[PDB]
Parts: sequence; structure tokens; C-alpha cells
Amino acid sequence: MDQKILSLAAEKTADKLQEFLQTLREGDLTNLLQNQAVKGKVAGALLRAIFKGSPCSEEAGTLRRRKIYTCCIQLVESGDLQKEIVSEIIGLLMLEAHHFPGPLLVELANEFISAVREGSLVNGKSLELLPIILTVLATKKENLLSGEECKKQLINTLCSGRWDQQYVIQLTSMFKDVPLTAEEVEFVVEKALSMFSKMNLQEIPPLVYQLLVLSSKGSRKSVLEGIIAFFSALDKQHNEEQSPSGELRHVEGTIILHIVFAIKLDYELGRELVKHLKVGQQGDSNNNLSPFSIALLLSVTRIQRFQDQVLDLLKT
Amino acid sequence: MQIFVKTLTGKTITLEVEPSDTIENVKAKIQDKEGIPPDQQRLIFAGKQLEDGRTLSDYNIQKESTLHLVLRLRGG
Amino acid sequence: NEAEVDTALDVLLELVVLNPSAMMMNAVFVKGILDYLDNISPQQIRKLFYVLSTLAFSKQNEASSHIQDDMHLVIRKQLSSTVFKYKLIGIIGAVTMAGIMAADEQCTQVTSLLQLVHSCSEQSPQASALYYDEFANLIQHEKLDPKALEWVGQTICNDFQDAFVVDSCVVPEGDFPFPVKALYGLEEYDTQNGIAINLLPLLFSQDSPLCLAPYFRLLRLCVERQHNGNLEEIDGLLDCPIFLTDLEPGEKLESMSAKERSFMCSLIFLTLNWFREIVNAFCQETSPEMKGKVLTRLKHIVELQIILEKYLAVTPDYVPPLGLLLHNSHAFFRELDIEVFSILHCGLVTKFILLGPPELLFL
Repeated sequence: MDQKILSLAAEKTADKLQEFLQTLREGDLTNLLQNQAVKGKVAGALLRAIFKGSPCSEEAGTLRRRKIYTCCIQLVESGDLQKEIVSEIIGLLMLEAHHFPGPLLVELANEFISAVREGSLVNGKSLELLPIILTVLATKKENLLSGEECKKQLINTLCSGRWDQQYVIQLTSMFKDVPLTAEEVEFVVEKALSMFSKMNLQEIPPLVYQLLVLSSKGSRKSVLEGIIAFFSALDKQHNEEQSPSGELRHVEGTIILHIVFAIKLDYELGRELVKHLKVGQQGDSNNNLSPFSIALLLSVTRIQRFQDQVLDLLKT
Repeated sequence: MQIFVKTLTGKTITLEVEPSDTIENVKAKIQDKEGIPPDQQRLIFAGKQLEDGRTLSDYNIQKESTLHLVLRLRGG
Repeated sequence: NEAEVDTALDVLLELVVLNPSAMMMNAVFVKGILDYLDNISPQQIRKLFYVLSTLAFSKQNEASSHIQDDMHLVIRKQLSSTVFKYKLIGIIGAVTMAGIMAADEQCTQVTSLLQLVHSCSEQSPQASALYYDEFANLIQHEKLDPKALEWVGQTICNDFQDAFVVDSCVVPEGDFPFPVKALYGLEEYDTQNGIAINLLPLLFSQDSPLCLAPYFRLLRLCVERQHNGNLEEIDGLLDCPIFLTDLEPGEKLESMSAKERSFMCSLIFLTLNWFREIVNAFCQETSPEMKGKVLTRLKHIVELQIILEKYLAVTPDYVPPLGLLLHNSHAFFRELDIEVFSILHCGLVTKFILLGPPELLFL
């Protein structure tokens, strides 16, 4: 039941495609999942008929569009399907989010938010849509509350919502590509850093990578504060357990290596770091440093631009 | 023998290789099971950047010990 | 820092032009720059790609053409990205690369390169703009092998003269809330011309026109390089009025301030920049009637800027920043050329006591 829709999306637009949407009416799930079971190539071409024939100039096309979007969010999350088909469909959905009126994206976004609460997020490739829709929201500056307020409520839900400890890294990476304020990057980093406590260890460094490259456009002192508090406190936990190492110090080393390599790009991070661990008044050097921070600085040293200031700091 | 790698998306991945084997072999296996070519890969264990000509015996790397990866995009 | 960087790249260029074969063994160390390119200012990027490219495209170093395909590759990658900077960075490198290899398969290769950087840059307006601008700068400063130039100009002239150029048809396309008319003709020309500019329908369809002025700049420099300063194909272009709103009144339509005000304001802005490049163009021409028409255009300019500052005074913050009045003077407008001030050879005509004064103020 497929070739009577490529005979619609070839000749004319909105004369015969829109009529198909109202006339069929039986469903939009059984025809797509099972279409991929025989020939996946047809499925990628079927979606190219719906979105060309359902523009958001009219209500019915917009609601058909919303239903196909929710159903594709379901199947991409559900199906143990071929990887290239998943890459294709997420690319197709990514291409079409541009001419959408304001008050439709709230539903898809709240669906994604409910997904972070409960959803089986086996793939974070469903979460690739969340970046673009929040920018397509903010560019629509009319009463949906204006677009930015819906965005901020959404971010507050995303942070204040509870995070499936496995797939929080991908969630964290989604905030990377959206242009945010200092306040919203601050919200995500402070909560995401509060998440560090309630985890396995070994996932943390790439998390830190994503945190850092996001931190390049926001609050970075906040991240280093949280980092050093985390690792200094746990070092003391280890010291008192002594008076759990062979992995722990390893992960530390790797983290240090990540942040050195990221400073290698952005030097402002270096200067903000060193200002944090500026002794200045000597009492700061009785809350500033840990063994871990020191190890950081001595690793940092290797950058020829930083072999003076770091050493003057440690020495003095 | 089995080992772990973790990456910037948190894809925990399980690599079966003998310790006497070398690192570029693992880059071949990454190009195989994950489709990522060698030259973009940057492999780390415990805060050491791992080179090509070494092996897992050289770095005291053992069973189920977790490696870290990043995508060294020259340009990006 | 920045000054250290600049010094190093000056040094590098001096070495490679002097002692290239020495540098060729260190080619990998030169490529070892290529990670920290986000960290560095665009002008340094221009200089960087210059040095890599002149190292690559030397007639002796066609032995080691591995670096050649590598740098071709990375540029194709950098352009392939969606991001403003990566597309832009590639554009800049690609332009410089193209230009230096431009001094017959070489011609086909640079041709494919410009076609594909366009095809990649076709969609983003500021990126397409910067392409045009950098291409322009490259033709301006540098001289080379007119075969590529005669090739690409045949494309460019056709593209422009089909894109925005239309008939002097009093009826245009597009249902506006505005009385569209052919405004700012000289009127000493023949009013039945097949040359006029479909501007406001291109705008309302935009709601391609941002790139206009620089595309003309590029076109002009191309024509001058081809026919050696002969714009007889274009000399009947400044005879164009433009199919626009009744732009003149910015007081009768007061207190209905909507996106229509933004339309009008940025429209006038574009108009001004268009004229600005026109006067940059037809300054050198010794024809006295041409210069009279230039000064007609300057009278248009001053009244238009007056109208627009009035529009902004009445409607405060419907601001086009497009890459308060002090900001608008210098950067957001087109930098005029030096030889434009050939106009100063003319003598003033006072209006009261008895070439207007306020255009002289402007200059």
C-alpha cells in the first residue's frame, strides 16, 4: 500500500496528498514499522511524501505532522532496526523543523521530557531533534508566553526532571549545540555536576569532555569548583579509608588529561582556572588546593605559555 | 582477551584482543566494529596517551580494564 | 598572543618564498598547526593558507602532491560542515588556495572548486556574501592569467543580469501593502529600458538580496580585469530605478509600527549600500554626464539617509545590524574606495548665497 503515495508526492502538492491524510484515517504505525521489515529504502522515501504534502499553512497538515513526529519518536526509540535507516530518518526529521508555528513544538518537547523521566532511551538519537526545535522556538517571538519563556520552562523541566543515570551524557551533549545564556548553562552544569555523586566512576571523563566544550561558552569557574570539590573530598574519603584506588587515580589521570587537551584550544579556561587557584591572600591556599588540583597544575605545566605562572603559583 | 573502551557518547564497547597485540590493531578493530578510522581516534588509559607501536603488555593493560577514546578532528 | 603569531607567519612566508625545499621536509610540522584553528583570527587564517598553498603549488613540489590532496581534502571537509565558522574558514582558505594556484586541468580544478564552494555556500547568505567579498579582494589586490577570469565572468555577469535584473515593467510580482513604483531613476535616460531591479519582491519573498552590493563589486572588478577598465556593458545600469514602496514619507505612517517598519528601514539600508557601491564603481569614469549622474545619486543618498535616521528617531529599536548612527556610519555601511574622492576636483555650488554642501559633509 506504498506506490499510491509516490503517485501523490510527484505531480501536485496539497490537492491529492492532504486528501490521502483525511481519507485513509486507519493508522500511521503498522504501515511504517512493518514497511522497514521488508525494504527499509521505501520507508525513507515514504516520509518524503507526508512532510511535502502536510505544510503548517493549515491545521490538519500540522496535526498529521505532529502525529507522524510522535510515532517516529516512538519507533526510533523502540525498534532494534538497521543503523543506517535510523541515521536516515533522524536526518530527515532534522531537515524539516523550520516553517513550524510556535504552539506545536511544546507537545513534542514535553513528550521528550516525559521520555527523560520514564522513557526507554536505549538510543539518545531520538534526542537529536531537541536541539533544533528549541532554536526554532526562540526565533518565533510571538504569544505561543513568548518563545524564550517556553524554552526556559522546558530547560527547568529538563534539569528539575530526574535523569536516567545511564544516558545522562547524551542529554548533557544535547545542550552543547543550542545557544544558551549564562543562566541556563549554569542550571544544567550545577545539576549535572550534582549528578556526579550518584554514579559509577568510569563514565565521568567523556561527560566532563561534553561539559567542558559546553563550558567554553558559559560558566567554567563553576565547573572547576565542582570538579575540584568532588575530587578533593573523595581523595580525603580515600585518605581516611586508608588511615578503590587502581581505577580511581586512573580516572583522575584521564580527567586531567581531558582538561589539559581542552585548555590546549581555549586559554581563557587556563586563566580562569589559575585565578581560582590563585593563592592571592594565603587563607585561599588553605581552601583552594588539594593533591588532585596540584597534580592538575603540574600536568598543565607542559604548555610552554603556562610553565611560568603555574610554577610561580606552586612555588610561592 | 576482553577489554572495554568508552567514548564521548558513553558507548561502552567490548574489544577482544591478545595483550601482545598492538594499538593500531585496536584502531583497525574500531574502524571495524564502530566505523571510526584510526587517524581521528585518540586512545587513553589512566591519563596516558597511547601510541601506535606499543602493545597492552607495555602499558600493564589487563582484562576488563577500561580505555577512553576521543575524536581528534584535525579541522572539525 | 596575536603580535607573536603575526610575526611568526611573516617569518614563515619569508622563509618558504626564499628557501622552500628546506621547509618541504618540515611540511608535517607546518600541518601540525591544523588543530588550533578555532584559536586564531581570520586575517592570520588568510596568511596561514597563503603560506601552506604557496608551499604546495610550486612547480618543483609536484613530486610531493600528497599535502596537495590533503589540503584540498580538509577544505572540502571544512566546507561540508553547517557551522558559520567552519564554512567561513574553509571559504577563506579555499579562496586564497584558488587564487595562488591561479598564478589547463588547473583551470578545470579551480573552476570545480569555486562551483562547489558556491554550491555549499549557496544556502547561507552571509557565507555566500563573504565568498563574493573575498573573491573580490583577491581579484583587486592580485593579477593573474586571464583565462580563469574570462571563464568565471561569463558565469557571473549572466547570474547577476538574470537574478535581480528585470524589465522596466510598471507592474511587478508580489502583493505588498505598498504602492510599488520605479523610484530614483535619473530620468535623462530612456524610460522604456529592459534594465530595472526586482528588489522589493525579492525582499517580501525573502520574508540573495544581502549579497547584491558585493556581487556587483565582484562583477565590476571582473569586467575591469577582462576589458581593462571598460564597463560599456554596465554603463546603462545606473539608469535603473527600483521597484519599491513609496519610501519618502516616514511621518504619515507613524504609530502603525510593525515588522513593516523593519521592512522599510532595512530596505532603505540596502538601497544606500547599493548606491554606495555604484559610486565606488563609476567614480573613475571621466564622462562629465556620468559624474553628474553620480552626484544625482549622492543627492539621493543624503535625502535617503535623512529619511532613514528620521524613521529610526520615530521608531527607536527596529534595528538592522547586518555586518546608534555612529555605529551605522562606519561598519554596517559599505567602506567607500579612495578614488571616489576624485569628486573633490569639482567646485561647490552654495544653495543660499549663490555639487551641494551636505554631500561634501558626507565625503
